[PDB]
Amino acid sequence: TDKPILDCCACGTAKYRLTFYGNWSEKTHPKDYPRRANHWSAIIGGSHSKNYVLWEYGGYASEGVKQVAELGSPVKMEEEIRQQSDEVLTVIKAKAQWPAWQPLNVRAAPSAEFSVDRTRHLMSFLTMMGPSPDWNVGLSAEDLCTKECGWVQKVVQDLIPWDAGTDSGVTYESPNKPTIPQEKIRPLTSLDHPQSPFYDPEGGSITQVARVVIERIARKGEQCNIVPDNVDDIVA
Ligand SMILES: *[C@@H]1O[C@H](CO)[C@@H](O[C@@H]2O[C@H](CO)[C@@H](O[C@@H]3O[C@H](CO)[C@@H](O)[C@H](O)[C@@H]3O)[C@H](O)[C@H]2NC(C)=O)[C@H](O)[C@H]1NC(C)=O
Ligand SMILES: [Ca+2]
Repeated sequence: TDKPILDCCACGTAKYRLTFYGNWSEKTHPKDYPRRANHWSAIIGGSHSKNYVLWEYGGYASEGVKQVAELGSPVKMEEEIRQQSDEVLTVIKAKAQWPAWQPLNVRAAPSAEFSVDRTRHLMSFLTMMGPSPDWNVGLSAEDLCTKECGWVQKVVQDLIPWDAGTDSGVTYESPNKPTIPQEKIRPLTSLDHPQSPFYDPEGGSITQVARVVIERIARKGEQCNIVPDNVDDIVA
C-alpha cells in the first residue's frame, strides 16, 4: 500500500477571515419565531487536514457536536479539536449572538481568522441555532487550496440548518427528547414535520438562515501558483 498522493499542491501558508452573517429573524422566518430566547451559540471549528472530520452530512455527531447542538456549549467540541494535535492548524472561535439577529450598524457580524498550509488546507465549523432541539449551521471540509496550486481568494456560502441526530423535538422550543440510537446528520427540509417552523405544504427550499464569507487576508512563504495572483498580501 502506497501513501495517498497529496491533493493540495499550493505552497507556503495563507490566512483567512471567516465572517458569519445571521439572516434568521422574526421578519425573515416568522413561524413560531422564538422572540425572547433566539440566539446563535458560539462558533467553534478549525482548519484541519483530511484526517480529521469535525462533522459531515451522513455522519454521526461526536459528543462535542451533540453538546453544541443541544446545549450551545463549544467546550467539549474544542477539547475534541485540540485532541487531534497536528491534524488541526488553527482552532476557530467566535462569540455567541444574543439576540440572533441585528442590523450591521448595530452589531458587527462575528468573525475569526484562521491559517491553512498544504496539509491543513480544509476548514470546518458549526454554531447552534437556539433554542432548538439539535439544529446547527456550518461548513464541513471547505477546501481553501486550488487546482492551480494557489489559495482561494473568497468563498461566499448561504446556509440552512442541519439536524445533529441527537434530539427528536419538532420545533424550536420542544421539550427534550433523546434520539436513541443517534441518527445521521442531515439538512432540515420544508416537509420534515407539519409543526416544524420551516414547514410549507408546497415544499421548496428553506429560506437561508445565514451566510458565511471567507476571505483571504494574507499569504506567507514562497508561492507556486500556476496562474497569476498579484494581490499584494504576501507578508515578509
Ligand atoms: C443575509 O445577510 C447578509 C449579510 O447582511 C446579506 O448580504 C448582503 O446583501 C446585500 C444585498 O442586498 C449586499 O448589499 C448590496 O450589494 C450589491 C453589490 O453587488 C450592491 O449592488 C447593492 O447596492 C448593495 O450594496 C451586501 O453585499 C451583502 N453582504 C454580504 C454578502 O456580506 C444577505 O442578502 C442576507 N440575505 C437575506 C435573504 O436577507
Ligand atoms: Ca433532531
